[PDB]
Amino acid sequence: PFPLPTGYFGIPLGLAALSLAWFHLENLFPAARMVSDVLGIVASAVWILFILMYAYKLRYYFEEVRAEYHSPVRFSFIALIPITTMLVGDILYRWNPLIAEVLIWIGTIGQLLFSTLRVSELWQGGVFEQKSTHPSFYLPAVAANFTSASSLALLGYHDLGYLFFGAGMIAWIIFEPVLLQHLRISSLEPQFRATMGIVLAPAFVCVSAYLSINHGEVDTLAKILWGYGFLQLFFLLRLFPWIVEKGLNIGLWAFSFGLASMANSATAFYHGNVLQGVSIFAFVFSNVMIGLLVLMTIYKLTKGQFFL
Amino acid sequence: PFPLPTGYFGIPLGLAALSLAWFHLENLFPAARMVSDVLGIVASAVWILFILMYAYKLRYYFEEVRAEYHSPVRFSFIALIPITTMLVGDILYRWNPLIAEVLIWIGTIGQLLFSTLRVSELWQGGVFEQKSTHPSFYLPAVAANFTSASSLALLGYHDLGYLFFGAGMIAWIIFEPVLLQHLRISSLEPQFRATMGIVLAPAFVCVSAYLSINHGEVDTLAKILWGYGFLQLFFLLRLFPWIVEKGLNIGLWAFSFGLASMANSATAFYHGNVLQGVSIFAFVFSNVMIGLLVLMTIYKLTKGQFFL
Amino acid sequence: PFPLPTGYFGIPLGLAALSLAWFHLENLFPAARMVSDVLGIVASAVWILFILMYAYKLRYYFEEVRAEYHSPVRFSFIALIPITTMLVGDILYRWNPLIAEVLIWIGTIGQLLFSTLRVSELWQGGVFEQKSTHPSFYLPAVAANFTSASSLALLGYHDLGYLFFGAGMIAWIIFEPVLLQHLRISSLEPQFRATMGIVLAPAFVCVSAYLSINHGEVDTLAKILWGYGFLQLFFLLRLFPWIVEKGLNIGLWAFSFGLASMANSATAFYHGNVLQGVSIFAFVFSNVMIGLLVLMTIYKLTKGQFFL
Repeated sequence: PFPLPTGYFGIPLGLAALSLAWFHLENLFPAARMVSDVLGIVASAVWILFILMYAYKLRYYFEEVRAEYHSPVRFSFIALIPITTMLVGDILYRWNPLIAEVLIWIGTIGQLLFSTLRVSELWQGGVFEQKSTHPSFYLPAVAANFTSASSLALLGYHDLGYLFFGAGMIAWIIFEPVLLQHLRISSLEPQFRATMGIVLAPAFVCVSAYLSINHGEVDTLAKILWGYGFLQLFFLLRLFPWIVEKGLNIGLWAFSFGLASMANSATAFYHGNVLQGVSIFAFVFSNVMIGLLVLMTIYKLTKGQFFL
Repeated sequence: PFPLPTGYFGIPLGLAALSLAWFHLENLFPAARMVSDVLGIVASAVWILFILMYAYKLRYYFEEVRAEYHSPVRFSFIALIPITTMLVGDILYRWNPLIAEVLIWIGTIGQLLFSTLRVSELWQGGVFEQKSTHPSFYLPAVAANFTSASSLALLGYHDLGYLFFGAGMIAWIIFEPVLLQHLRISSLEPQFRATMGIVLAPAFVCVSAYLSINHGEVDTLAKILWGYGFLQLFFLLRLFPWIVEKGLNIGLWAFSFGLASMANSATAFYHGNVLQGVSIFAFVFSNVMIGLLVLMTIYKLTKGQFFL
Repeated sequence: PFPLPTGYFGIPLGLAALSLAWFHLENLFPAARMVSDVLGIVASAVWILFILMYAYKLRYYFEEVRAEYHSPVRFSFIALIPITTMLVGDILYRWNPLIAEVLIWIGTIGQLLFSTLRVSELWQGGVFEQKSTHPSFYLPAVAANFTSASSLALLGYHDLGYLFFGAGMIAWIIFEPVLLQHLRISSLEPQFRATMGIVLAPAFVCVSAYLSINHGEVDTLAKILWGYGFLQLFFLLRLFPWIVEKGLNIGLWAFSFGLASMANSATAFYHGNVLQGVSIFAFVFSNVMIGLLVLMTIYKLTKGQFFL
């Protein structure tokens, strides 16, 4: 098999999202910029390492790449590559805007092409099955569009960012009904339970992208999106003993994107003097959870239970 | 069997919602306050009686309470207790704001805890079934959140109200697709047909809550929500001969919450000089339907066909 | 059988939508009004011819009319009659406002009555099946409401237009999830594949209607709706070789409504100086695609492959 699962890209993805969330606290806290820089450098290094590993996979393990691309459930994890590329471009924008824009456009084109080629291929039917309705499907259709929208808004293309954000939002509210229904009826296998954290992702990623696009203005839509995000967060907090029934694993980094987007939206809300206490709680909770995830990953690395 | 089904809480729920709807007409019509006071007193008395009966059930009939709580379909009717508590707090706010705040917070915490503990256990799967996709599922996930949002907005917590309202709105949008697909596909048994009136609830409850949070401002969203609510109302008016195929019963009070929320939104729209004729029609229709429901309940009581 | 399928009403429907889209360019170009007049006249003549044919069907082929009305999948194509009537009224409004108002109201009442009588009758269940979840279901529930909203906004009833538009929008958001899940799971048989173009319709019809009611003001909602519409357009562009696997046919006119609504929204966006390049591309693409559809229809007519 391949040592690096394609789902391990959630490590740099979550770290970069948290780096951006901290970066938004540049003014109110002098060390916020330093924390953002450290997180961004770590995420960029991890992303470079994983990109090299995946290039090696393509060069010498193309059979596995084809198998995961054509699978109706495993294909959605290939969408983490463009998402993490766009997040790394967002990080680099603070240093070299040209390289940041190049990375952002590469990731946006890649994710849009992947969604067009593969997500639309499912409509042909036959390959997708009722048991393939997993939370990971958010990555190509929802998370990618929100990340591209936020990145484009960072570059100044606010109308294109609005287009991408709306595509992602409508795809999210169009897919989540059937996903939650499947979860209610058909449960979820222990190996796929760790991906339940992606359910927390869209609600907070949407508000983060919206606040990025509209210059951090806390409209009614942002409050509504936090309402749903906090409902989802409570639901998943209740289910966490069930999610980790088989034990801790690197698959829990799926919660990282949702937690980091929650932190980013918390900074945006705090800047707006809206629900300051709830914003502080959300930011602290996201940071603590991602820190626990980092500690778990370090423990796995020391123990050797990280690579496959 | 207990003489009081948990679904009988829709009587005080509908009466209190109608009381608030009338209360919103305090200034325009001198006897609107008197009608609101009468309806609120009746709803509060009925709610106190039902709370005492349910406490008796918990004390001496806890087996039935456990059975209904663990049932994937009957659990949703326990969400009527916090909803009615919050509505009674809304009523009492006109007299004793402290007791009203206590009741509203108790109901909000109770419904949020119930949704976290039970509506999220369904995602584990195996207990919820495709045949359990009933309109009553709106009560814990949707109706409770909207009622809590409106109640909090009544206390002055407009941002927290916005959070709760958004949670309820997105939960409604996420659940209704599968519910309507099930209704189209698998029909609905005569015993559960009376609960079809809960389909009318979310569309009008959402607009009522929205007009409560935003100071009764008739935005585009309120007009959209009435559009869908009236589409649903026509759909259910066509189906009413089918809904009462086996005859009238106390289960028809499910329509009461939707009708009362329609009346409340009608008052809000009339105050805004938006669709005044439609608002008058909606208010009169809601009042007449709830009066017919009250007459039916009184006839059942006199006939002795009310308690089980 | 009867020579004219009920789905052939998409020819006048698409032509009239394109005529309105061009008419919106009256001021910018001198010949935009001439093109709009030509398209509207052709659409009106075709609609009159098809109305006469359908009246003949009702008089002497009522068995087929009843069979298609009671069919859970074929009933949705009867909604093309009121939709095309409302579009023809919109066209005529530029010449004789009284006849335009009469036609618009006739179509609105007809489509609302059809939706109430038939779309709500499906909730009884037992006739609708999981394999009847076809894209054509958008016509009675979604497309009709959007067209009615646009037509009413044309007459000056902007609040009633908002009601209808919201009804259509929420109906679309509520139906699309299960439709796309069915498409992913099952597979539109070749004879029903041509109707896949109706998936492109709601996203752009919604934004066209919204820009009609709100005086062509490009708001965040319009940008979001284009985001989803372009995602859908790319998805269907990828699938087009699969959609026409068995060859081109008159069923491809289902794409006509979506393309014409895209052109209309493109004109509205261009007027607002929002994404002018994307607006130009969308308008040109819609016109070229509808022109190709017209050429295909003319070739079918010359080849004698149009009527059954």
